[PDB]
Amino acid sequence: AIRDVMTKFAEQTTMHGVPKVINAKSSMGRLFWSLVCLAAGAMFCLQMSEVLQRYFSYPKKVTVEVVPTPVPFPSISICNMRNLDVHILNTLNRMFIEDDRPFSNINKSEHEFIRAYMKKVAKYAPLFWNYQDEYPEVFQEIFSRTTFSANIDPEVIALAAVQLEGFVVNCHYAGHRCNKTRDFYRFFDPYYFNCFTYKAHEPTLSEGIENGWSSILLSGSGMLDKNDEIRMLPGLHEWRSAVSASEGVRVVIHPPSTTPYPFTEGYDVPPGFSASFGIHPRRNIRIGPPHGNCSDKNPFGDGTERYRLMACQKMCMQHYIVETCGCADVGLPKLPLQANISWCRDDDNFPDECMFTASEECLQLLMQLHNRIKCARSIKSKITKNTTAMEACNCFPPCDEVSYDVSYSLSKWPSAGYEGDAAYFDVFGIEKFNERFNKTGTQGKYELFTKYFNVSNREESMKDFARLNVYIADSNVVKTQESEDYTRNQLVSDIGGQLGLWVGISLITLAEVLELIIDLFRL
Amino acid sequence: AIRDVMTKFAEQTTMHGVPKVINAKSSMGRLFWSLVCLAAGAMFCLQMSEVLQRYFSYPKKVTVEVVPTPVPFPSISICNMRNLDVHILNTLNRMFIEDDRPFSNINKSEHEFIRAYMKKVAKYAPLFWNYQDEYPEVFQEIFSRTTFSANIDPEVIALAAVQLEGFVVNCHYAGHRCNKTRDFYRFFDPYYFNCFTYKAHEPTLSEGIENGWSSILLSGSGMLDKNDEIRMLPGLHEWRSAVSASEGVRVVIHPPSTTPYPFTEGYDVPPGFSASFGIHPRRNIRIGPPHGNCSDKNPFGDGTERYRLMACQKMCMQHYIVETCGCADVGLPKLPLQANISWCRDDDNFPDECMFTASEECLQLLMQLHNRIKCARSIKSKITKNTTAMEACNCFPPCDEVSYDVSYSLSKWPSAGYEGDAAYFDVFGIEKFNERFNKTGTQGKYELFTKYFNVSNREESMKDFARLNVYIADSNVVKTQESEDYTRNQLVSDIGGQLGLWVGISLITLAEVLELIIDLFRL
Amino acid sequence: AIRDVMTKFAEQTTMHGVPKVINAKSSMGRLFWSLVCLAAGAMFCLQMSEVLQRYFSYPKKVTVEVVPTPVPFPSISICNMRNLDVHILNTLNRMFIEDDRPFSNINKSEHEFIRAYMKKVAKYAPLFWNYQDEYPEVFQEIFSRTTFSANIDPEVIALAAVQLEGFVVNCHYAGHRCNKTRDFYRFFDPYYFNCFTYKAHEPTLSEGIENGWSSILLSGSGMLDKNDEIRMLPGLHEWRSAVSASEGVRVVIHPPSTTPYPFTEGYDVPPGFSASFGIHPRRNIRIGPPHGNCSDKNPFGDGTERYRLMACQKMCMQHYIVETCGCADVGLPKLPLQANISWCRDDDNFPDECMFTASEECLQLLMQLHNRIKCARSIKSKITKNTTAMEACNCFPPCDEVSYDVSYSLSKWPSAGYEGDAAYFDVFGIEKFNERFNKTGTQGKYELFTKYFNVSNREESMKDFARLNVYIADSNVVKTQESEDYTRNQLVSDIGGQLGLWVGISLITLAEVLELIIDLFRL
Amino acid sequence: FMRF
Amino acid sequence: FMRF
Amino acid sequence: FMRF
Ligand SMILES: *[C@@H]1O[C@H](CO)[C@@H](O)[C@H](O)[C@H]1NC(C)=O
Ligand SMILES: *[C@@H]1O[C@H](CO)[C@@H](O)[C@H](O)[C@H]1NC(C)=O
Ligand SMILES: *[C@@H]1O[C@H](CO)[C@@H](O)[C@H](O)[C@H]1NC(C)=O
Ligand SMILES: *[C@@H]1O[C@H](CO)[C@@H](O)[C@H](O)[C@H]1NC(C)=O
Ligand SMILES: *[C@@H]1O[C@H](CO)[C@@H](O)[C@H](O)[C@H]1NC(C)=O
Ligand SMILES: *[C@@H]1O[C@H](CO)[C@@H](O)[C@H](O)[C@H]1NC(C)=O
Ligand SMILES: *[C@@H]1O[C@H](CO)[C@@H](O)[C@H](O)[C@H]1NC(C)=O
Ligand SMILES: *[C@@H]1O[C@H](CO)[C@@H](O)[C@H](O)[C@H]1NC(C)=O
Ligand SMILES: *[C@@H]1O[C@H](CO)[C@@H](O)[C@H](O)[C@H]1NC(C)=O
Ligand SMILES: *[C@@H]1O[C@H](CO)[C@@H](O)[C@H](O)[C@H]1NC(C)=O
Ligand SMILES: *[C@@H]1O[C@H](CO)[C@@H](O)[C@H](O)[C@H]1NC(C)=O
Ligand SMILES: *[C@@H]1O[C@H](CO)[C@@H](O)[C@H](O)[C@H]1NC(C)=O
Ligand SMILES: *[C@@H]1O[C@H](CO)[C@@H](O)[C@H](O)[C@H]1NC(C)=O
Ligand SMILES: *[C@@H]1O[C@H](CO)[C@@H](O)[C@H](O)[C@H]1NC(C)=O
Ligand SMILES: *[C@@H]1O[C@H](CO)[C@@H](O)[C@H](O)[C@H]1NC(C)=O
Repeated sequence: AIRDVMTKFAEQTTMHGVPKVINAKSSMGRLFWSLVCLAAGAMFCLQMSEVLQRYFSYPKKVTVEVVPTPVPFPSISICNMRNLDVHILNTLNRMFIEDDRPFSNINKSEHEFIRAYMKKVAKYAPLFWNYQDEYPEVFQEIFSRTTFSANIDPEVIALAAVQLEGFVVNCHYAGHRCNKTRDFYRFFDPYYFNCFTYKAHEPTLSEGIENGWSSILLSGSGMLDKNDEIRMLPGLHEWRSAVSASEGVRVVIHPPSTTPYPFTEGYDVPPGFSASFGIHPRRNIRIGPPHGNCSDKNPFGDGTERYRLMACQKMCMQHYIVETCGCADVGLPKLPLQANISWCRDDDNFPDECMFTASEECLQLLMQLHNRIKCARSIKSKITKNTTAMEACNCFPPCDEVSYDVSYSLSKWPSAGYEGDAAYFDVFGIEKFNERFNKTGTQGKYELFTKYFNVSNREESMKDFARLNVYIADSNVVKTQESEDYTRNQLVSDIGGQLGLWVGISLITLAEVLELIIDLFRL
Repeated sequence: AIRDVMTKFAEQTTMHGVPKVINAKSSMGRLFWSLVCLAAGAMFCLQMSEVLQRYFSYPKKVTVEVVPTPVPFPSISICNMRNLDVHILNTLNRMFIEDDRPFSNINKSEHEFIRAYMKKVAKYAPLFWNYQDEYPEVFQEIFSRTTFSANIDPEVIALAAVQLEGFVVNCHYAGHRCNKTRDFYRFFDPYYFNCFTYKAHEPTLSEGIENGWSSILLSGSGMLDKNDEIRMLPGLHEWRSAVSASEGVRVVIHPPSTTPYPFTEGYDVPPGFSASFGIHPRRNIRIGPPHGNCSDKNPFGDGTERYRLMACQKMCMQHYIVETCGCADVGLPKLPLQANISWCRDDDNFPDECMFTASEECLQLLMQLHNRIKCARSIKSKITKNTTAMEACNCFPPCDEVSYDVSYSLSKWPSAGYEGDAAYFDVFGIEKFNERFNKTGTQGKYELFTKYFNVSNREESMKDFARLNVYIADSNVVKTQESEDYTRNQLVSDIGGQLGLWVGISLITLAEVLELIIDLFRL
Repeated sequence: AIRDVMTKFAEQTTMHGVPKVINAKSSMGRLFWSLVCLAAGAMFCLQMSEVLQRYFSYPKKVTVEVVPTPVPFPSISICNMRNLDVHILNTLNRMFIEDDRPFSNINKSEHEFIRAYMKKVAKYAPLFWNYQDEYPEVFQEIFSRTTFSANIDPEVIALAAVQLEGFVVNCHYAGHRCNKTRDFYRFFDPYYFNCFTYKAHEPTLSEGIENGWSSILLSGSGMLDKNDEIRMLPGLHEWRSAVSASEGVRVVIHPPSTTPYPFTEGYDVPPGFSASFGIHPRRNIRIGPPHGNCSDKNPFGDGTERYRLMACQKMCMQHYIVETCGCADVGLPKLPLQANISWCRDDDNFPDECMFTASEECLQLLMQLHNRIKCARSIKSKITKNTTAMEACNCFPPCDEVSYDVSYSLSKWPSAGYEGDAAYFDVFGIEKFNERFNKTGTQGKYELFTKYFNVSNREESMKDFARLNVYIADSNVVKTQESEDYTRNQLVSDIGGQLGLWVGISLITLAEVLELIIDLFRL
Repeated sequence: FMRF
Repeated sequence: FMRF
Repeated sequence: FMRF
């Protein structure tokens, strides 16, 4: 009874062409209608394959809009491009002027950093005296900042690096004066020895900028000694680097609860100028593995701080440097799992005899250190261009990210004449800046500032200061949100539309053909 | 005859599962097909509810593209960061050097602004002499610019503020020289006393920048006296403010027919530098209440100028300040409906006796004024963080907005040597800048400039000038247009698609079931 | 048998309302169902017209996203804002001081550029001596840079313009030192006589910036003579221009294999400062004629370099200038098809007698040249505002474009004191910059630099240098891709959806009605 | 004493 | 007189 | 000789 169930479905079915086929009395008509039915079915299959695979492309969609939701005020990190304190630097210079032999100066100071610095430099003095004409490029690299940040305890450097009370003259946020002890957080950087992060504290002494953050910073180097001859002062310079010799402040504007990286991000402000940073907040939201790539955690990190792609990329570079050169770059984060790995610039291998002789062994050790540095730098420059290596580190963009488009601007802060007189008075008579250093531990700095910043030379002295203004220019955030382009619901709708357009079947008609198949089973 | 009409519709109906239900001879088949029919109807209802509510989300859609349509050239507002004229300032300084008592100096000048300034300052001189060591922060705030802009008639200040002919040395737009009288429009700001807006005038004397706007501005303060001691000059300084002590020009690039707000928007240019502003025009179009939020009028305004969100926000802040402190902030727009409200910095309450004595009543009035200022500033800083208050002001974004992304750049304008010699000649021999002041009303300024800008000291003098270049970098606008994401037509289409996919009904089948219902009525 | 085939289709057809119409026994029912059928057909036609025309709007769609694909590092073009070499300029100045008559100085130098320069200037000396008080604005325009670049062979100017070895002190890319001969490519600009383009060379001597491009450039003019009086030095200045008198470096960051246009694009850096350029790469993809407008070739060009809209616009301006004034502007590209056209600033018409007399004929020629320049400038300023003219040039945006959003920043490069001492040593003792000029052809420059840059005056001398840092701030490109908003597939789907929703016809039902029509034919 |  |  |  195949024919039986066949004609039954035929006469009562809701499907379109099959009926005429089943009830076609004319032979040529049966041929025509079978042809039409199968052609339509074939085209339906074509379009269904197309749409099904388009959905399987797990495509992506994006929208952009301005929204009134306010972002949290950004964290502002300020670094003085000069790493060491002015009094410390002048002390070093004057010690070397009194006696140029570092070995003799190890016991001429009670300051811990000075003793460590002289001890470290003494290991290289004979080599420098004997071979500087033959290998100047070597000694210029050995005597760089990063070497000292890699070989001296950061807790010892912090006593000689720029101090907060000697760096931030004044600070204001949201119409109130900052509490520097509670709002500024110190952190150590291999190049910018001491850096400070401002974390906003909303109002619970009313003065200052009402709609943002403003501070006056001591950033110039005018009070350093001006020698008659070029003299070598290790640990101040960084040979052949982009941020070398510069004077001013390095400013990084970044979301709160994120680690800054001043050596490869941020903005620069020269001394004597007032900088205005117009912050235009931006927010990006991203979708997960199937529809895209994003991460809410650092694959290399402990997960304590908010995720930024820079962290993953830098830790990946450190991973590859350690793998290739057998040492870690001091200018990159230390991998948490590998605290035992030595920095590439480490020099604990040097014998004590190198403080007294320029022997070949000391020279060979010097060149081996130079070669380690070369290895690390070569890998740093090469690896970013190696897409295989970078993809192996799984550094996907953050799933929820706040970005800041900053509009830069400069003006000359202390104006000539009466306006500048008022500025000078505000600093030195009301805030009484130079009396901060009237202590047992900073008497020399007090005398230096007293002689330097005196009234008669304010027009020149004041140009060592810089002012920063950071404010949110637009109250409305530019949001940019990803989304799935082709939902399961849209898939179902479009497959149904195609099904109706090509064969006329509906899901109830699907149950109908299922009934026919079950009827054939029962037969 | 319920059964009657029932079987009629059954046999002639276009709906899919209902037929088999109505003509099901087998009991188990009737059960199966009733189950299928009702299940499909239920799922159709589910998806219809989903889609209907999605449409009711009145969703939003956005597109972004570059278009060749040119925007009108922006209005450029230039403010000298120094508020008063140099000759006026030197006159004030020299009067105070000849006699430091302001009361005696009220009759020593015929200049209206000087008489008003001395009268106002005299009311505070005894208090300043007696209490400056105890309350320096008070007097530094009383003697700020905004106090004077709040207590002296702007039409009187305008005679002593920076003048157009003494500010714009040269101007060029679209290959032609500017007519300063017709193209520059003066307006008053509480901090930047005099400001000028350039409104473009297209060609109807060919020289200058062919593709933009360029001008040379006198902005430095080098010709002011340099006192041997710090002296108090009220009305010049603004204590503890972001734009204090600065030297240069404040530039605001904004759409035409809009009020600028230089104190919280714009860019800064230092003297001695040439600034290039690369304008990248942007346009945004937004949709109305149901699909979003936008306004074409200021809820607080008279509707004369084009709407900017800044205007609404600032007038809202003024509303709340007036509500809380009972006075208006001079640094914000005056609410048109409340012209009777006094500024918070008003000092007409002070008796004349305060010009002769430092009595407690004068002191208490001083502190009450200080407290008024504190109230206003506290509200300014707090209210922006209060989303309820801000939402109550109905400040929706403009429905059609032009925005300018500005690329900043600086170079040293007067080059050392022959190039700078040509620049100096262009200013002082061809344009003959210093002869503008060879008049009865400006003879002293003429002598000052003649002695200052002489040939022998051009390398130093020329650094008081600044140059601005504003040009449209990209000819094509970045448009960003909102739109409705889910139209009524798309709703109808998708509901029809679901209807066909789940039950097979078409609107003609809807008329069919309506016919069945009417048949039941007729029965 | 019309009725015959009619009722046949009626009873076996899949179309919804037509059946009830054909089998309606009741007259009022026939009326009702004919009304419904035709109403539904009419509404279907309405919506089909709407959708068909929407597709015919060939609409457009856009998407925006961040992608990990790296862009090629941009080409960096550096131009010294001073056009001629310092030694050449001092030689010119000292020759004019020894004898102010240019005619006498034609034979006082073997330098080709000097002979050509004196020959050209001699043709204007009597006119200048006799008429400068009457027509200063004329001579200031004749004696501009562009006149000399338009009348002297560029191959002769190149011998006196700034040289690469005297401009780029040091260069570093990707942790390696640049090979200046292989990486820098010289090109000539009418205003910036000599300009150099850096084309990146990836690593195959490790030092320098690891993640970008950094160089130290000599850009100041401090070593030029400082005359006691203003003296006319033609060819240095450019009267009434936006980039006049400026000192520093002009930097253009542009995609590789593209012609730069420093006179209307790029960024400026002053001497004595270190500039950081944070490059944020952007990419745009655009669709062709029907769905939009874009071009992959310059309509005016030879197709050798990559297409930028600026090239098309500038060549269009040149086309119109040539059409109107009969001459070409030297400040715009020379149309390849019109090499025979003279520059507007050409002065080969001047007789030799103008070197000896100030006759009316020479004066009339001077004014005719002035008028030619005026014509060209007027057209330049006007034509951009003429949308008809610009549209006639078919300057559509590039179909695939890379754009760079640059974040600008400045700091004071040579710091005061020990840091600056290290910088000075790096330049003058390790790189040994001033020994480059210890040659037979540059002895005078060697002596000048030796006397100027000596150790005792480094704090002042070093401020003639500038440093540039160009690095890619974001590893991920902001892509912006156009696409067709309404595909043919979407058209088919939505027409089918409407067809099912309004009349219930499917394409098999279309074959059904075709069968009915063919049946009527057979009848 | 800051005089005026 | 601006000399050269 | 660059001394220290
Ligand atoms: C604010 O500063 C004061 C003075 O140093 C200090 O006593 C107080 O604890 C600070 N407030 C904090 C840390 O919350
Ligand atoms: C996501 O990352 C994987 C590698 O982890 C890559 O193969 C894939 O193409 C990426 N997809 C998108 C949409 O970025
Ligand atoms: C890229 O990195 C992988 C893994 O470190 C290495 O095997 C490969 O040789 C590298 N290729 C280049 C060109 O550096
Ligand atoms: C510094 O402190 C001493 C007391 O140790 C005091 O006598 C002196 O006046 C202080 N300096 C100033 C400027 O007040
Ligand atoms: C003020 O300080 C400058 C150095 O900044 C110094 O040259 C000058 O002699 C000092 N004046 C007095 C009176 O101490
Ligand atoms: C242009 O300036 C001239 C000279 O001041 C003046 O006479 C003329 O009226 C101005 N043109 C205007 C205002 O349209
Ligand atoms: C529009 O503004 C109202 C308040 O006036 C708010 O409730 C609503 O969420 C806003 N909608 C959009 C889309 O911004
Ligand atoms: C916010 O503003 C409203 C109205 O001014 C007020 O009632 C409320 O207390 C404010 N809240 C805060 C935290 O300032
Ligand atoms: C200033 O004007 C007077 C006439 O009042 C004239 O004699 C003098 O020459 C003018 N100054 C200059 C520099 O021409
Ligand atoms: C030129 O002006 C300067 C001040 O800018 C002054 O010191 C100098 O004496 C003046 N020279 C002459 C000749 O007047
Ligand atoms: C690199 O520079 C050296 C020295 O000038 C030169 O010999 C070599 O050919 C250059 N390499 C090139 C041009 O590829
Ligand atoms: C494309 O350009 C033509 C002129 O060539 C213009 O008519 C048309 O409107 C343009 N279309 C788009 C989408 O830009
Ligand atoms: C625009 O350009 C066309 C062609 O050059 C010309 O016919 C027309 O007059 C111009 N119009 C204006 C206002 O310049
Ligand atoms: C310059 O070259 C000469 C040889 O022509 C040499 O004697 C002299 O030492 C060189 N200059 C320097 C600074 O070495
Ligand atoms: C150094 O050069 C400066 C000019 O830059 C000059 O004034 C000074 O006399 C020179 N010193 C020596 C010792 O040559």
